[PDB]
Amino acid sequence: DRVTTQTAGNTAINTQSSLGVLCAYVEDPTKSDPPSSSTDQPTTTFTAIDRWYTGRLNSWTKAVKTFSFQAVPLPGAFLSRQGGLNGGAFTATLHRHFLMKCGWQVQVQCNLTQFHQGALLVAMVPETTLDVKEQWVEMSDDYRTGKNMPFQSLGTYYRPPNWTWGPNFINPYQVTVFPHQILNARTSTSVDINVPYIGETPTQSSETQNSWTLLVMVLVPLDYKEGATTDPEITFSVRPTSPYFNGLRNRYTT
Amino acid sequence: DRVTTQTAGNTAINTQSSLGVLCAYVEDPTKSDPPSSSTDQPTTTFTAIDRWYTGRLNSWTKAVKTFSFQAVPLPGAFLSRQGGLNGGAFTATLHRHFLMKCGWQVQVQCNLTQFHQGALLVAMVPETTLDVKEQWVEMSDDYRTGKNMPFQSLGTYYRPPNWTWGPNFINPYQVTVFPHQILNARTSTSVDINVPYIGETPTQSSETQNSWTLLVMVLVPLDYKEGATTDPEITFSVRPTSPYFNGLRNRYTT
Amino acid sequence: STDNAETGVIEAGNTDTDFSGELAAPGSNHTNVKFLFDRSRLLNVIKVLEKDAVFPRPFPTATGTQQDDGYFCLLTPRPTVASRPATRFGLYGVLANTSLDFNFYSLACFTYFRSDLEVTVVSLEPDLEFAVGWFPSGSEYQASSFVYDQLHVPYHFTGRTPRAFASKGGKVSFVLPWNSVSSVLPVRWGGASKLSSATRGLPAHADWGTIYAFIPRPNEKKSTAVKHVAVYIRYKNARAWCPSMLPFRSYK
Amino acid sequence: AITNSVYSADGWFSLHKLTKITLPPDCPQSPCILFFASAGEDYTLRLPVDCNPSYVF
Amino acid sequence: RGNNGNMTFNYYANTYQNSVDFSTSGILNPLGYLK
Amino acid sequence: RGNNGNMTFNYYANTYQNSVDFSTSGILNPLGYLK
Repeated sequence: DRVTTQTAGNTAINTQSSLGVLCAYVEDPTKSDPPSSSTDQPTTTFTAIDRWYTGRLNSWTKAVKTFSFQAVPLPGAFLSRQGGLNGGAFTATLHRHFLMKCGWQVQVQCNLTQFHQGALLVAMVPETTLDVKEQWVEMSDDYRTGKNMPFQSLGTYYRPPNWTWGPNFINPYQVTVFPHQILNARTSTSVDINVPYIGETPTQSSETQNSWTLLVMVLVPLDYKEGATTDPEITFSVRPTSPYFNGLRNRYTT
Repeated sequence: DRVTTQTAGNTAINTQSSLGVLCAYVEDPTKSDPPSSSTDQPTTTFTAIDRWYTGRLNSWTKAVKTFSFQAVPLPGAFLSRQGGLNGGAFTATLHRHFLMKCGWQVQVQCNLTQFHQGALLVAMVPETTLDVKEQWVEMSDDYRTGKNMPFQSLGTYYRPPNWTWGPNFINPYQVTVFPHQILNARTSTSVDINVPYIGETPTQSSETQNSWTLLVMVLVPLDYKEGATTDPEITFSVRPTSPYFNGLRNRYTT
Repeated sequence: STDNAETGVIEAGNTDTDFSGELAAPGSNHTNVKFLFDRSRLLNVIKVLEKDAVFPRPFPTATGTQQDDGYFCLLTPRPTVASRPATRFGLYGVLANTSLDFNFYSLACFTYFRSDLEVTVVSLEPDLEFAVGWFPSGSEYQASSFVYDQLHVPYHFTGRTPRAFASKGGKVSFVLPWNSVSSVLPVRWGGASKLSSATRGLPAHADWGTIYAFIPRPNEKKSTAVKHVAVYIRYKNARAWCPSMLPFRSYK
Repeated sequence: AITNSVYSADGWFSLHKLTKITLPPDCPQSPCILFFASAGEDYTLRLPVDCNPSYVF
Repeated sequence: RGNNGNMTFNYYANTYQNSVDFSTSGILNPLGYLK
Repeated sequence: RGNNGNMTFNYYANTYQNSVDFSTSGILNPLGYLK
């Protein structure tokens, strides 16, 4: 039924309100192949990294508006340790390899009660720059238009143009095209999404890629009568499925 | 013939004066089994640690006397980085596992010329404390007797006895009972020794064990007419064969 | 014959290898490890408990500690001091009881050893009726007493471990298994038994246990003259591993 | 490498000396290592472009 | 067989007299091989 | 069989050495069953 335990290595995570794992674009997104752009023998999965990594995420309050989101890059949250997400031997393997190729498997836990309302949109969003320059990022007109995405400054030679659009916008009404599940306060306390590797190349650089971004967006604001539990904490669990590390070198220095 | 290259992972080391690999106590010392004293699944060999690790050792001069030795613990030189011997992902795996069980495979390179004389005794010595409190340790009467080996102080309650012996002595005339090869200045520029795992338990602690110690002892002092190359440098290459890491925990802190 | 010693392997030749000769017929096999170690020898001379003991406190022991010394025999061929394992062996405040198996280390040309131990306890006193206790490796001595009819009887008269009672002028002899948690005994050892603040080369539980001799009378019948007793050990089914050195015979 | 990216610059080759060169007496100091640069057996070239005519200037 | 001249009769069992290992389920060889 | 290493020979009978009940004519089971 709704009680599933997902063992991965020495890690087993439980939920008793499971909505079923949302597999993205294929039946088994764990099935993956070695990259065709690297002639060396890749480093496949091993039991110290074939596990779940649990980080915290910022609390969800009544003051958090509609479409106010919160983004977790993959594997970008392993590098910067976003939300206390120490990647262990996965990040230790990732800093020593130039290319990395994996799909992901996420679970975002957020336990509400039967007296709470509200909804979260937990989605895996491909190729966004939402970690680049509060507890929650607000959906302004700059995020809806891509107007605030990073750019090369044209210099003093050019007249600086009125920037009006960028392709890494967020249309906040179309975030359910992504591999998503809604974390309703009256159906479930956690959601499961399994995504495969995607990218412009068969394998991408370990330090730079943002092929998947975990996106937790508020669709309905949190509401409760006073006396209930205020500000429930959002946490997430990330499991890399089938990594193909390539290009072994020394640990990454800037 | 005497030209052998030993590939291990991404590492291939060459010699053109090979005396043959001195396999210790068995035909193939690489054949090893998982420990019977640990119920968890062990971490076997993987391609980032199945390789040679090359460290320097102190130079051998004319002033170095007979039986003046120089000891390299295994895996104790990986911890302390003795002789610039950074263990890479082997030491990074060793600090995260409580027990470790491997045999070793060593090669000590020292190129002399046809105008030099002298001999070195490169041997793998089981269970010595020769790294415990110059460029070369001198064979005194304390080392020949075990009189200077570490001990628990009896305290002020007891009369302090005249310490006269210890079982971790060095009889410098019987070091050829060990797995050894002599590095003569007129036969070879390097020696090969392959040893299996030995120990009092089926697996031993990673931070404390000294089941094998690489021992380079001067049997005949270095001599040359002036104009020749003074002070030839001794280097060593260490390869762990079949490691069985057990007890995964956080990185070792004192 | 033409050889290379830098190989590390030299084949043991005969007279017919270079010269005209033959092989000597193999006479004996007395160098057999299971045979050569299967004989008794004096391990230690300990004293006989007349009351309940206080086991020696761990090192370093400070002054004024009321403990009971020279009473417990730590059954090991390795050097012991004050009924505890040592690394250095010493001889001559309180004179600490040191023991070493002299016959073992002159033939301990190996790194690891395992046998069953046959302990024989011979009285060094005229017409002594003593009693030998034993407690295994990694165990500890039970040190108190219980009053049976206004007589303090110590708790080393009872237990689930062997207590062998001798006759008056008799001896005590019994074989002990390899009870240690280690697979073999380290004749030489290079590791440490703890992660922090440990001594190198000092194994924790390399022994067949600890014996002690006591007088089978209550604590009120304690005499004044100190009674001594001798401990003989035999290695039954001795196996040896990993060839190593023999001690340095000096030239002076 | 027009713009010096990872699609054009593929790292570095480097020659270290591991052990120093041991010479007997009456031998020349500073010997020479003559370098070559060939293609591998799986080397391939694509997309012919216009030449650089700077050799003829 | 050690220093044992008994060929006839063992009174105690092999598990009482000796100490046998638990399971995990003449010709004198050299102690070192040149390979 | 208890703490008995004898495998060879019992001198006395089973009714003298032990005390057997009169008649009225490994696998360790649980001590409680959920039914």
